[PDB]
Parts: sequence; C-alpha cells; structure tokens
Amino acid sequence: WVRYEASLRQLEQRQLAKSVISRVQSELGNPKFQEKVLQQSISEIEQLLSK
Amino acid sequence: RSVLKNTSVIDKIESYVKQYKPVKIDASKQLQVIESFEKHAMTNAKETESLVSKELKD
Amino acid sequence: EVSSILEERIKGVSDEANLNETGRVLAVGDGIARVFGLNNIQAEELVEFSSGVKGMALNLEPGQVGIVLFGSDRLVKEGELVKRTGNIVDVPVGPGLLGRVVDALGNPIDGKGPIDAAGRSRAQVKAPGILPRRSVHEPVQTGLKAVDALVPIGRGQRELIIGDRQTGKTAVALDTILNQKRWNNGSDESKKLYCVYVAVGQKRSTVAQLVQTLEQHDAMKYSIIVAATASEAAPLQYLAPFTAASIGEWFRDNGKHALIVYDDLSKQAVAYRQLSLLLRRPPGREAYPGDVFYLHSRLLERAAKLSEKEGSGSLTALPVIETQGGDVSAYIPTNVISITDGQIFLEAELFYKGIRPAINVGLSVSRVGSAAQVKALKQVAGSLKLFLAQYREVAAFAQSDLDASTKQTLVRGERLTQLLKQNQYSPLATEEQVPLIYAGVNGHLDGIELSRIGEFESSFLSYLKSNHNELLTEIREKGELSKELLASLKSATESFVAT
Repeated sequence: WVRYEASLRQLEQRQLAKSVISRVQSELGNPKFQEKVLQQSISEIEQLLSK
Repeated sequence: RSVLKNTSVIDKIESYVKQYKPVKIDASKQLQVIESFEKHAMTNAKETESLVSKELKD
Repeated sequence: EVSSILEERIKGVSDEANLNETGRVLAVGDGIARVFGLNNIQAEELVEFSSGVKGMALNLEPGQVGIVLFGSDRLVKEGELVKRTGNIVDVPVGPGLLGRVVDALGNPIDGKGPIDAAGRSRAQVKAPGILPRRSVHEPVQTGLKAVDALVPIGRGQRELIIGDRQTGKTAVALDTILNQKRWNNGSDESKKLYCVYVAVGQKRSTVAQLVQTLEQHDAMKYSIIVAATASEAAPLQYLAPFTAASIGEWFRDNGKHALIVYDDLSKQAVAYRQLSLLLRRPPGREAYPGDVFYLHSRLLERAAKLSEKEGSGSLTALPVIETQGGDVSAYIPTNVISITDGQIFLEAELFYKGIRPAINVGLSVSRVGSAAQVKALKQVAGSLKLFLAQYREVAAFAQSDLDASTKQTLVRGERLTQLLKQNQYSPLATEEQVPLIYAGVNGHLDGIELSRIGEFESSFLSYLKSNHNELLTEIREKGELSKELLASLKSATESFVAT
C-alpha cells in the first residue's frame, strides 16, 4: 500500500511535469515574452548597479 | 500509519491483529493418554528390572 | 503535497549573480572541449557548461583551457558558454548517504529525493601519513569458512579480491556485507562497519538485481551503493571510485569503522585508458597509460586503519579485479597486486568444477591478515592451512599407490575441502564457523563418510545449540577457546560424531 502510494505521487509529478511544458509553450507565445525583457532589463540595471 | 496515504487499511489490519491476538488455545491436553503410555511402559520397566536383578544374584 | 513540494522548489529559484563565468567552446568533440577565456580558474575545477553538463578542467594552458566533459558530448556544442562553478570537484559526504543508491554526480538514483549530507569533500584527497595509522586488530568476518580462516581479513587493509569475470564475482563480496549485517545491526559502533558497494561498469539491470537482493536482505539501511554503470560515461566512471572513497572517508574520519568494496577496478582501468587516449597522452603496456599505476595507487592507499589520534577509523578496501583469462602476469593485475595487501585469488577451474566458493589457497595470501584474527579463530584454525597445503601436496603426487600416512591425509583433505564449500548467497554466522573448524581440525570429521558431510554440518550445529548453546554463547563472548572449552568441545563434538 505504501509502495503504490509513492508510485501515485510520482505519477502525479510526471503529469504535472507535462503540464509545466504546456505552460512554457504558452508563456513563450505571449508578448509577455517581449514585455518581460523590459522586466529583466530593469532588474539587471538594479542588479549590476548593486555590483 | 505515519507514512501511508492510501489509508483505512492500517486500522483494518491493526484491528485484525489485535482481534486475533487471542490465537487458538494451548495444546497441553495429552497427559491422560500420555500418562497411559507411561503406565504401559512402567509395567514393562518393572518387569525388566526385577527380572535382571533376580538373575544377577542368581 | 506534490503541489507543495513543487511550489517550494519553484520558490527556491531566485536570481542569478554576476561573477567570473563564461568561456566559449571552440574545438569540441572527442570528449574534451577547448574553451576560450576562463582566465582565472582553479586547477581541477568543476565547470558547468550552459549545455547543462559539467566538466573538470584538466589542462590549463596559455590562452586556452581544455575542459574534460564529465557527461555526454551530445548536448555540448561549439560556441557555448562555459560557466565556472568556481570550486574544485567535491561531492556531498555525510551520514545520510546511508541506504541511498546514488550515481556519480550524487544524484539520488534511488530517487528518494535530495540526500542528507553533512559536507562536500574534494574528490582527490591524499592518504594519511605513517603517524596516523595503527596496525590492524579488529577482524572483518565474511561468514564464509576459509575466507576467514585460510584467508584472514582485518579492518583497514587493502585486501585484494582477484579472479575471473562473472564467476558470481559479486557474490563473494555480497556475502561479506550480509554476514556483517549481524554486527552492523549491532548496537556497538566499534562493531559497525558502514559498507559501501561501488558498482562500476555493470549493467543497470544487474545493479537493479543487486539492489533488490540487498533490500531483500534488508541490508540497504547500513550500506550505500554508488553506481556508474557500463552505459554511464567514461569520465564519470573515472571519477567514480575516487568519489566513493571520499564518502567512505567521512565515516573513517568520524573514527567509525567502515569498509568499501570497489567493484571492479579493472573496469576503471579501461575507462582511464579511454580517457587517456582521448587526451592523446601516450599509451603504456597493454595500451593502459603510464599513470595507471598512479591512478590505482592513489585510490587504494586512502583505505586505512588510522591511529587513536584519528579515532581509530577504518576503511577496509576490497578491490575486485577481473582477470581476462586468469592472466596473473597481466599488467593491470600485477600492478594492483603490488599495491594490495594479500590476494584472494578465486580458483575458476574449481568454481566450474563444483567448488562454490572456490578459493585458490595457493594464490590467496593476506600480508598482515593473521593478526586481525580472534584467538578462537587462531587456535581452532591452527595449521589448517598447512594441513590443506599438505592436501595440496598429497593430491599433487596422488596422480599411484598411497601409503597409509598419505591416504589418511587424502581422506581428511578431500573431506575438509567439502567442508569449506558454502551455498552461494547464504553465509554462516561467525560463531558457527568456530565449531565446524574445530571438528575437522580435531579430527572428528576424519571418520565421517564423504556423502554425509553436508548433513554433518547442519546436524552438528543443531546438535550444539540443542545440547548446549551455552558453549557457543561462551565462545561468542570469550572469543578465546579456553582449555575447559576446548575439552568440553572435544567431548561435545565427539558426542555429535556418535550421532
């Protein structure tokens, strides 16, 4: 019973793994792909000034 | 039952073990029939003993 | 649950820092890459490529650094950015590696998630000096007669196990781990070996059978398995024994007794050969590079019985050498033999010819093994090696007529050899080995007809326990056979002989 319980958790995790891939393909579609480059830009501005 | 999530079987076998915790009765009960074999044996024992004691001195 | 653990992990991604990173890959393939930049780099660093794979910098050259890819070349490619880990190759070491299969990157291939590890420690670490080194005193008991008697094995020692491939090669070692289940599941930590099984170059399937056997004997909890299978990359295989020994050293440097079995160092040689050739460094004898001696010797001498200062830690090495045809003059075997204390050459011919386990008594030696033996196993086993090297002589010249003196030796000898044999994957207790050796030595098994020897063993042991397990308890604690015990045992054994 414990063994299959662990197996179900692993199965859930790989199911949620392919859902992560699906979410990644969605993210890279959005012009959040464009807009977040601005976020990275300002973050790097803050970061590198903190260097 | 602090790692199983597919529960409701730990209480089942807990109860099955603690239920049949009284296991079937002791098998001390041959001591009348076992005693009888000893009686037969004793008859033979005494026969041998008395005979050979007599014969030795003879 | 699974959501919470994943969420915790996602939260644990948080920002990248600036620092000296970035080399750019140029000439790559042949499992080495030539990177441009990496101007200040510690020697033998771990670098992680942005190909998501790591390599160990080997050649620091004017204007270029030549990484060696510790991992697949498939994902590495030209003009990739190589980022400095900034740290020399270290591997997590600690207490929580116990009962966890891990691969060579320390990734849990038992898949029981992140390993609990106290520290990380550099892959190469020099062996302790003369001053930290105390001569062996505690034995290692394998539970197999003759493998404790004729071959006396003691803690710290680099005690070679040499023999031919797949003669159930693994089994000799497995039995050792199993016998020491008794002591290791003990409460005395002086009687706790923490045993590491290094599986190099073995099929992942085979390792899975081994893992399953170990978990069947519930032996996983006192042992670690490190795995670098045959499929797994040769540079990883090269670093595989070294990493395992670092883990072993953490136990040793807790002053706690430990043991490490390196299966099979011969396959490390082939790996180092491959690596060397791909670094196009000139090949040595049998095409094995000239630094092959250095490779094995640096590895082997890290296994030791340290002194009281170091807390008297042990790290008993059992390195498993796979001889090509029983080529006992072959370069790799001879090089190993010279480093190692003793040999445990296993007689293949006899193995095939129904002696399991088969130990070539002549080609088994143990340099300092015999002072590890406990007095019971010195007294009872006194001169049995000589006797069976009189059996060795006797059967040498047996091949016409036999004088009664010779015949007596032959009758004992043949029967004694039968006694040595054990059932593969089922070792006997240490306590039990003492009477069995007593019987034959004290000539009780002289008369016993050859056919009933197997019966004699089981029945004798059952007899001893039933008649008086008190004797065995005494010999268990005393560990020395007193004159009274010796006489009592002579009497008791004679009693068993009668039945």
